[PDB]
Amino acid sequence: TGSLYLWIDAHQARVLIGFEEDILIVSEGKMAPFTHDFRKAQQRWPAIPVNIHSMNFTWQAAGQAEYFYEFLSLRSLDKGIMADPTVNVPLLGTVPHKASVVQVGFPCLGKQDGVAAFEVDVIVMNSEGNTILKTPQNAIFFKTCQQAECPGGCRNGGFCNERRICECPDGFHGPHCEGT
Amino acid sequence: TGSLYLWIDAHQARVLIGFEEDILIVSEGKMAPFTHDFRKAQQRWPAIPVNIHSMNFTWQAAGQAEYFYEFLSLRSLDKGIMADPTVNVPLLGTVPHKASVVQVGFPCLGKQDGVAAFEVDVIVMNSEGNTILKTPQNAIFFKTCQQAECPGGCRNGGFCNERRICECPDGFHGPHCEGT
Ligand SMILES: CCCCCCCCCCCCCCCC(=O)OC[C@H](COP(=O)([O-])OCC[N+](C)(C)C)OC(=O)CCCCCCCCCCCCCCC
Ligand SMILES: CCCCCCCCCCCCCCCC(=O)OC[C@H](COP(=O)([O-])OCC[N+](C)(C)C)OC(=O)CCCCCCCCCCCCCCC
Ligand SMILES: *[C@@H]1O[C@H](CO)[C@@H](O)[C@H](O)[C@H]1NC(C)=O
Ligand SMILES: *[C@@H]1O[C@H](CO)[C@@H](O)[C@H](O)[C@H]1NC(C)=O
Ligand SMILES: [Ca+2]
Ligand SMILES: [Ca+2]
Repeated sequence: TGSLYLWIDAHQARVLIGFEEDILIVSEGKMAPFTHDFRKAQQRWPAIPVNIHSMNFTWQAAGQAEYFYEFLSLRSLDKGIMADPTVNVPLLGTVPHKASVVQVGFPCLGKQDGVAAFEVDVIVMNSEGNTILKTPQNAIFFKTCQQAECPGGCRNGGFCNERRICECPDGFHGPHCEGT
Repeated sequence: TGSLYLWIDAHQARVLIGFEEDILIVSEGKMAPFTHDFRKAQQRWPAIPVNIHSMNFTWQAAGQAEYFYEFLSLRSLDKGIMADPTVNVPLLGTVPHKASVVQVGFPCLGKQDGVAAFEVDVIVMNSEGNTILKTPQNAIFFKTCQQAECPGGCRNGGFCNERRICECPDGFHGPHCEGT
């Protein structure tokens, strides 16, 4: 009956876990079997690696019925390791009829090495306002962060970010914050 | 007898104090009269303004004799306000025969509003190794710093620098740290 789909594309799944196959999360508005026993499923998930700064999810409401998504919580539980996870979409919106990519960003601050715990609480509502899908209650996700080490180091009180670029202050630019 | 000159060019003097005249500091290897009573002179100097991120000094050893300069201390006494002052020259070098510009940088961190105290201790030595000129002993300089306020603010745990640019982390770019 249902028309809702949520999945990780074959390409994104390959960079993440090594297998170039679509990972189905929701098919025809029903959670995939692996997500039924969430705690068993989660214990097979390693922390997101340092080389992964963001993850692409694909979703669609493939029918004539309208669906509404809402990001209730985008929260880092280790703010000194990683800032709040981000989404490249409005927090409340319609699930698109055309399959579209939602990028979840994992902003490691670059000040500390470590594993940051975080939440991505999202609900899907039908046109009656009822919640029909949602992140499993109390779900925790993990991201591995590394301390930034820029080539040569950032001068003029500049800090190195996790993309190996110098974060330069007042009238200071260049690869190591030298120019004016 | 002396050949050493140090001064602030007319243009730099205009943006700094409002008067488009060269400010002579050292002429023919002799400190300018105003620098004799350093404490009286210093009390007429306001903290460097927020709109000034760096200052240009011009120097030359206009004769055949060689002179050597050495920056002994480039230190901020308020590290949380401003990082250590910088120079765009090697710390030990020869004073050029051709008049050349030395840029002293004042790197306000953008985290705090306030006045930062700092030191610029430099000596000039002749070819016998004797110090013939130097910053007056225990000299303190001041720079006004402002807390950075980027238009819209820096997302993804990014910080705003004092040149109103977003300092973006891991796989995050753009005007407010949004893109990947
Ligand atoms: C748009 C983003 C939404 C969704 C936002 C919530 C999650 C976003 C958080 C980002 C962090 C998640 C990454 C987890 C870390 C990781 O390494 O993932 C491991 C697995 C690798 O996949 P795997 O080892 O194969 O697991 C599946 C195996 N099968 C079943 C295919 C045989 O990858 C996975 O197993 C997939 C993990 C996704 C499971 C989360 C389920 C929550 C879904 C909420 C559904 C309700 C609302 C949406 C409905 C349209
Ligand atoms: C290359 C950088 C070196 C030099 C590095 C040391 C200093 C660098 C520190 C940066 C901060 C200094 C800025 C001071 C803040 C300020 O607002 O400056 C105010 C004055 C404005 O100028 P003014 O009000 O006219 O003062 C002179 C008035 N007259 C005499 C012309 C009538 O501007 C001035 O009065 C000029 C201030 C410079 C006085 C410092 C004297 C120390 C000189 C050391 C000499 C020894 C070694 C070099 C010899 C070649
Ligand atoms: C994620 O999706 C964006 C959107 O086009 C794409 O540019 C990027 O290459 C994708 N990344 C992966 C690992 O598939
Ligand atoms: C300082 O000197 C540099 C070197 O060319 C010049 O580009 C800059 O415009 C000068 N600034 C002032 C205020 O004179
Ligand atoms: Ca660094
Ligand atoms: Ca800001």
